[PDB]
Amino acid sequence: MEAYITEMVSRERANELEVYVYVFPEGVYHIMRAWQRANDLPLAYNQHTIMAFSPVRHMCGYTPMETQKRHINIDSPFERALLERLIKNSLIFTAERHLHAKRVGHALRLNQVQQIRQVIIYEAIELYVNIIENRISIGFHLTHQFEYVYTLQSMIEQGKTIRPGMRVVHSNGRQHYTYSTRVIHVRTKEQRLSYAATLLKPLCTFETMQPQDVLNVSKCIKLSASKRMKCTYRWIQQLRAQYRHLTFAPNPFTIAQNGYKLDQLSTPKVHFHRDYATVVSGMKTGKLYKGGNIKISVLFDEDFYLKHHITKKDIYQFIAVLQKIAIAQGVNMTISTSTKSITGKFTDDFFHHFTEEVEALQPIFAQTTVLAFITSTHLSNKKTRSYQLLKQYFGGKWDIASQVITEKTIEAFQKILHKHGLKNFYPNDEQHCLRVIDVLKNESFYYTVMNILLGVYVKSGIQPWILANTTHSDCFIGIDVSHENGNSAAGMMNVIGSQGHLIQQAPLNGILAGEKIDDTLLANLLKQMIKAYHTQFQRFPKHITIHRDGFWREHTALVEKIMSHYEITYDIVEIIKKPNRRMAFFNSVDNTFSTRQGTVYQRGNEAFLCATNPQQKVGMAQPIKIHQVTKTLPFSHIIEDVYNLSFLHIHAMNKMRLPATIHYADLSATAYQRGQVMPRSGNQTNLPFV
DNA sequence: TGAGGTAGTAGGTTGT
RNA sequence: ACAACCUACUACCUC
Ligand SMILES: [Mn+2]
Repeated sequence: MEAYITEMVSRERANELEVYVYVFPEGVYHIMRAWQRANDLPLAYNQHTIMAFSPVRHMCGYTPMETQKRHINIDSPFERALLERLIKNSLIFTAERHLHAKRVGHALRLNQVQQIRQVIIYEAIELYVNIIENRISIGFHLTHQFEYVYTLQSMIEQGKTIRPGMRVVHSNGRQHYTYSTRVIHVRTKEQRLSYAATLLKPLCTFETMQPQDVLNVSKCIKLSASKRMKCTYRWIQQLRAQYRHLTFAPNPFTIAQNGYKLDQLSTPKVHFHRDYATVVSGMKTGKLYKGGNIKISVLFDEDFYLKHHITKKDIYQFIAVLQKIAIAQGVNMTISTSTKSITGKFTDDFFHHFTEEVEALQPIFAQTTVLAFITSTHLSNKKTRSYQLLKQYFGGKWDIASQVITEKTIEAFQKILHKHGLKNFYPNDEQHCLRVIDVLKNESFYYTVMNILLGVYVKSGIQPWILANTTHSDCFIGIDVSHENGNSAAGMMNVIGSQGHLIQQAPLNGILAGEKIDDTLLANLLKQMIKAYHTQFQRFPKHITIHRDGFWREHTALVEKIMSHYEITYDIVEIIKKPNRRMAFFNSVDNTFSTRQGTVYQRGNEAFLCATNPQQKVGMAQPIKIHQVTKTLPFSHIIEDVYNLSFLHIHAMNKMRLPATIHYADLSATAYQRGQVMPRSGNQTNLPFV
C-alpha cells in the first residue's frame, strides 16, 4: 500500500551526461531536419545551436562555427531547455523505432484497443521532460484517440453525398490540421486549399457522432483507475526496457524514488448554528447561519402549458412547498403581487420578440428574486435563445437575480406524485404538504430542490454556512482570467474572514481591455478588498492569501509595494487545474490502485492535491497542482487552507473540486465574457451567478 | 438550465 | 519551431 506518481527520475545527472554541441553563425530548423533524415539520429536545436547524443557523420554541407563534445552548463536556461528537448526527442525516436508508435497530434499513437461501427479507438501517451535541481524527471500521461475507418472515397463509392460544411481532417504526422480523385476546396482560414479528396476524413468528435455509438464510446474511454495506471506503467516499462541514454531504478514510480513527501489533510467543520461535520448533515435538520426575508416573483409562459400539460396551480404549489421547506430552516419567502397585474403574457410570440417586450417588464420584477419557468426548447434554440437573452437583460441591465427551472424538473416532480396518487387539490393544506415533503425526502430529487433553494438563497443575499475553525490566513483573494476571441474577462473573489463570511464578488469590472490584468486594477482589487475587510471587521488583516488560476503573469513587485503600506504579509500561490499527472495508492495484497481524498505530495514548493472522491463509473480522480511562490508562511499551511476553502460551495450540496476563490472567479469570468452580470456595491453574500 | 464530477474533441496563449 | 498551460463545446455518470 504505497504512493505512486506517474513520473520517473534518472540516476544520472544533467552535468554527468556527454553531448555534442554545434554552433552556427528559426535558424537551424532545416539543418537539423536534414541531418536527422541523413543520419537517422536524434537531434535537437535552439536559436543558433544544435545538440546531439552521438557524433554526426554526413555533415550535409554548411559551416558550423564550433563543434564540441561537452557537458551541460546547468546555470543557463538555454542549455537546460536544449537538453530537455534532446531527451524528449530521443525517447520519441526510441518509441517509434523499437515500438510500433506514431507521432499523431501532440501525443504518441499506440496499438488499437477497440473498434465499434466505423469508429476506431486508439491509445495515446504523452511525455514531458524537466530538469529540477540537477536531476532529470520524466512525466507521462495516457489518453485515447478517435478515428473513422472510412475516408471520403469509400463514402462516395457507396453513393453518399458530402455537404460543403463538413468537418474535414487530414492525417499527416504531427501537423494534423482540420478543415475518384475529386478536387476538394477546404477552407482552413481565408484562402482556400485544394486536395485530391483522399486522406481527408470527417472528424470523430462527440458533436458529430450519432447515437448507439456515443453510449459505447463513452463506456470504453471511461475505464477504472487500476486499468488506467497499469496500462501506462506497462507501456512505460516496455519503453524503458530498450532505452540506453538514461537509467532508472527497478521501480522508479513510487514517490520515495522521486523527491515527494506525503501529507494527509482532514475534513473541516461547517457552522450553521453549531458545529457540523458535513454540509449534507447541516442542510438536513439544521438552521442557517444568516437567514432573512426574501420576496420572490414568478415568471411563466404559455408554451410551458400549451406544449406540456402543466398548469399554474402546479407551479404555485411547488413554490409553496419550497417556501415551507425554507421556513423549516429559518428563512421566509413571500410571493410578489406586481406580477398579478399582467396575466397571459410571455407567449411564444413574446419569445420571438423578447428584445422589444421587456422594457415595460422592469417595474413589476424589481427588488425581487425572479423565478423563471421557461421552456428548454425556447432556452436553447438559436431563434429563441431564451436563457441568454433573459440573463443578459435581467442580470446584465437591471441587476436582478433569477433562477431558471425547465420541464425535466417539473415532470420528474410530477411522476412520483402520480405514482402514489397524490395528484389533487393540495393548496394551503398542512397535512398534504407535510406528506409531500416526506415523500420528497425519500429520493434524489430532494437534492434538486435543495440546489434550487441554495441558488435562491445566494442570489438573495443569504449566507448559508461558514467554517467552524479560522484558517491560518485572515482573508483570501481569488483571480481568474479567460480569453475568448479578442477581448478577455477577469473574475475576482474577496473572501473576507478566516472562516468565510463575505463570499461576495469584487465590486469591480472584469472586462480587461488588454491581453492580461494590468497593475492599475491589481492595486484596486486588494485596496477595496482591505477596505471592505476593515468595514466588516473593524480590524486590519494580518495576512492575505492570493490564489491565481494558472500561472502568475503579473508583477510580484506591485503586491509587495502596495501591501507594505499597511504592513501585511501575503502569498502569490498558483493553482493548476490540469496537472497532466495521476496520483494513486497501490495495494500489494491484491493488485489494485485507489485514491484517497485530501492527499498531498510535496516537493520543494510544488504539491499535488487530491480534492475529490469520484466513483468507478465517473472515472479516476483528477489531481490539482499547487505552486507556492512566496516563502512567508510554512507551505503546509497554504495547502491546508486551499483544501479547507474548497468546502465553501454555498451554491450546491455537491463537493466542488477547486477552492471557492477560483471556482467562482471562473464563473464570474464567464458571466462577464457573455455579459450576464454587472458590478454591485454592498456588504453581504453576493453571488448573482451560480 | 438542480448541481457536481470526468474524458473525448477542437482552438488560443504567452514565452524563449 | 517548441514548451507550458488556459478556454469553449458535446458526452456519458452519480446525487
Ligand atoms: Mn444556479
